[PDB]
Amino acid sequence: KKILLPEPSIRSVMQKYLEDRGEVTFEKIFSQKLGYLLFRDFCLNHLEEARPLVEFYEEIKKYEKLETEEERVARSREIFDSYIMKELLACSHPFSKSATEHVQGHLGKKQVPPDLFQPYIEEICQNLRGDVFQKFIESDKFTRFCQWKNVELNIHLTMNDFSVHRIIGRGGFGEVYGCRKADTGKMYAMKCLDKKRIKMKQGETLALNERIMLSLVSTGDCPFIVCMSYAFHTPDKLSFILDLMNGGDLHYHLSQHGVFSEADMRFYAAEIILGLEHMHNRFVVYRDLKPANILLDEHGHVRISDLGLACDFSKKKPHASVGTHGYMAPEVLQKGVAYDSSADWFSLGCMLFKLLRGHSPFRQHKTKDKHEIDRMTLTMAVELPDSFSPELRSLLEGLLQRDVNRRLGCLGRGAQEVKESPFFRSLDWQMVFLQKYPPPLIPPRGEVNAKGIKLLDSDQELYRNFPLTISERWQQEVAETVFDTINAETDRLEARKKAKNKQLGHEEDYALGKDCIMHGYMSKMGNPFLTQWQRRYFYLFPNRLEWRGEGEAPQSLLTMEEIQSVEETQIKERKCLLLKIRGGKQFILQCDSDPELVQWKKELRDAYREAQQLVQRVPKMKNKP
Amino acid sequence: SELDQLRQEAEQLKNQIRDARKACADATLSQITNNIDPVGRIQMRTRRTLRGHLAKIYAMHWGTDSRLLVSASQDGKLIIWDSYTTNKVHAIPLRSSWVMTCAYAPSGNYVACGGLDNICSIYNLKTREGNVRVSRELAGHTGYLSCCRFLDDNQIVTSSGDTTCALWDIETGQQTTTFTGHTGDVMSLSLAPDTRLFVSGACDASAKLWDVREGMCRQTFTGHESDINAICFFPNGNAFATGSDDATCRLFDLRADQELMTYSHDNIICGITSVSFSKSGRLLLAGYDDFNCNVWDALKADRAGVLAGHDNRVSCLGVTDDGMAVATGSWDSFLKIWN
Amino acid sequence: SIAQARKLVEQLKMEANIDRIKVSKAAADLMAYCEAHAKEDPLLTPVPASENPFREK
Ligand SMILES: O=c1c2ccc(-c3cn[nH]c3)cc2ncn1Cc1ccccc1
Repeated sequence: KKILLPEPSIRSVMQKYLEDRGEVTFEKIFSQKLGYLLFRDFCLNHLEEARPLVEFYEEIKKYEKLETEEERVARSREIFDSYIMKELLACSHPFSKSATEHVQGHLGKKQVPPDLFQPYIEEICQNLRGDVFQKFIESDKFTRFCQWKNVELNIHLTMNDFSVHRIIGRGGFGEVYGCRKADTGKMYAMKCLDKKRIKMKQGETLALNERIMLSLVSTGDCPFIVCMSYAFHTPDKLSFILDLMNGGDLHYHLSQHGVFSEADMRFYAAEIILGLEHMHNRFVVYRDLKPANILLDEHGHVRISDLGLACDFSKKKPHASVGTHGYMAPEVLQKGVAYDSSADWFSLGCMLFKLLRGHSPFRQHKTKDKHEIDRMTLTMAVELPDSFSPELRSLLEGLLQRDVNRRLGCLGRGAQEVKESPFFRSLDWQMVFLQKYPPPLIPPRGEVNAKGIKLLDSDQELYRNFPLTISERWQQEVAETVFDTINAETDRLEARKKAKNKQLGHEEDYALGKDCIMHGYMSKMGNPFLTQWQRRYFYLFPNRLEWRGEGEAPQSLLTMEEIQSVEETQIKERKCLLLKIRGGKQFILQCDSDPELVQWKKELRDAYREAQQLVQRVPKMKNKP
Repeated sequence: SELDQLRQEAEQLKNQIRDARKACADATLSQITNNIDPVGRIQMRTRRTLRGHLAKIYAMHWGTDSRLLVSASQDGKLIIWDSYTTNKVHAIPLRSSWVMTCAYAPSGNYVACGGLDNICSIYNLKTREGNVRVSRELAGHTGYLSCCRFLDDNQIVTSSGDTTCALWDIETGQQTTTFTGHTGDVMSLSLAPDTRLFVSGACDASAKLWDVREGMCRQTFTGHESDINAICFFPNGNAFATGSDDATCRLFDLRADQELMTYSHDNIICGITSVSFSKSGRLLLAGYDDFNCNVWDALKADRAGVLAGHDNRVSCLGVTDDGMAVATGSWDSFLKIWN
Repeated sequence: SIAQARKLVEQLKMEANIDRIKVSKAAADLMAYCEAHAKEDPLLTPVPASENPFREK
């Protein structure tokens, strides 16, 4: 539709919700995108005594991304003697003599690593953690942050939130679509499954493991993995919102274009290797590395796809023979041998080989009997067709060593051993990460690539924790689309509403100068049917819950001593609060967001309990016989 | 041993006081007054209902003009009404919701209030911009503030659940004098007409007579079987009445140093919350936990009438200086004016 | 402990050593006060509505 932010009053609820979780810290907020953005706004435009530190911080962040060392030597010069330098030293914050010592030390030897100014970043933050951050909490930027965090924490997606275009995939459980999120308009791929099919093919364990593995790897914006941004589900199908890749897979392009050369294969191997290195740092073994899981974008760059069979090994150290026959390492065959990432380094050998020859290294006679392929891989050693080059020989020979104690990436340094193979000696892995090498094959923008029933209930319980939202990705999407504009009109709507209260008011502010615990909107429905849903602004005090309409201070209330209990009920598929009052009466509330429901339910229980326990020990207030 | 000799001596002195009081119990107030005619049936009507408080009312206090009165409520507000018209002259939201008491300065310039916040807050009603603003927070009690009464604009007496009372210097905000003696929560206090003395009533089932200028307890009164919630002086300052949770009011005379009468009834079992005298002292009015206000014949101990117009506890009442009306505060949100 | 129990017996001395009149005299003073002011008590007997601020006046 059109993202609408809550009104600034949401701060009262939201700040207590966050405070209860310890998320109101410089670290937890600064490390967030919308957090950093709003915090930067406050420092550059409202706290002069901190504007220089943010200027310098951002100039270091710009320097860090400079790719060419010749750039970094030029920028480290401009920065070191910039006006931001003679502006921090001039004021109160001159960097430690030790920190400055490190910097110009590397400047002297004319060495400019991207982390050259890192000792400055640490000190910069060490000088934003106290009063500066506190002044930010007190400001209306944190208020706006609370308004955004309320939206983020109130996300309930439905198919109505996406404009679906052509189909871009298909399989045994559902299709993959190209859609555009209505809120922001970003282009995503929607992988729709089907609970009806999942039950049929007994693939529930897979659909759940794919989203847990996606959760573990979808952090960091890795350019070589189809990463998840959202996960939801209608009453019949699971949905993954993933990176858009409308360019088919290699298993298809391989057959059409034909076999690739060592050079064309080198491009894919490099981009793939960076994908593995990403998972392996997060203790995730893929275990299903095959051309059909390598996707292409509209420019020809690749991503690892379908984490269904992935696995964690930070604690597990996993199990047995899982994968595709012909790509599974020895350890991934012996159903009684533990293995880690070493299973992928072997699977990559079979991956690239099939691109250079056209078939798995252990299936030449086109055998469909897995016992045959698993036999050739576990027994005889692989012998390259003499057409392979010397360097290409060293790589595959190293990535296919049945002995994990003698295989590239398995010797204690991981992918740093594969990246160093002479086969890649011509590559700048920095440029690989930036996706600056020419893709071998560019797909055309028009591809086609490549019932049964059964009912539901208790299987719906197995998906009660399927809905998910990756914070890093929702904020990034918002930042790169509608963030700044929404923040602009939202500012005008709040200013005009304040100007109007000026002409009518001089009254405010009800919640200030007292002992008010919390305030905000809720919808009330009273005893009985003889009322209907009405929206009001509530104020919670230690001994009473008042509420008002618009244009008049509260005329109604409800004392903590008459509140018997606070239960969570269900109405119109919407969760509400049920308040049992002394006289057998009931009072039902409906909050506008899930965080509000959690914070009101909590603050009401704490308020009425402490109040009744308090009134009892007061002769003048307690009920006498 | 030295403590056993001090306890035995203390009980000997209690015997002397007991026997000394009996020595002058030559007759009873009931006997002395058998010749005067009974007051008859006292009936009053509600002349005003004061509407505005959103929750229970805990206290009111008339101004010296017999027209303005202040009241504190469970809704965290002091309301200063004009009883003649029923309009509100001030609506003062408090910074603490647990207000339990309130007072009106004779000059009419200030009101005060407090509660579970352990603070007596003074409010200036004659400010520059007509705004009502907190002009002093008297801190010192370690328990709640149960009652308070201005001596003038610079002195106020307060009773607290911390067992003590205090005289305050409103300017310096300091406790000029402490009144230590009770062994339970002090619940009420009343100033003699001369403001040189006052009496308090605590949960130890006793009321004490305090010297305002010397901080000494001069006389102690007992007889109640439960907490004393209310207290008030007889108009001439030589006696006072008490209201207890034991369902009785009692009259005490200072010069005789003992109890004169007891106002009760086999049908009245709830506790008394507030007591006030009529102008001439002939009537003793008391609000009850049964939603009623009973009018007692002060001299003859009969029940003359009943003010019945509240749907919950009569928590407080007061009689105007000109004797023209009684105000009742109730847990039902309302104040009513009778005569 | 002892300074408190000693503080008590000293207090009782102040209360024991005071002048007390007879109840019969104290009671007559009260009855006389009431009699001397019965005419000024508007709650004792209703007053003309013209003199009543809360009635027509
Ligand atoms: O057809 C796909 C597929 C299509 C598109 C994308 C994609 C990802 N990002 N952009 C496009 C990923 C995909 N992964 C797997 N399969 C096979 C499959 C089909 C149904 C059920 C399970 C697996």
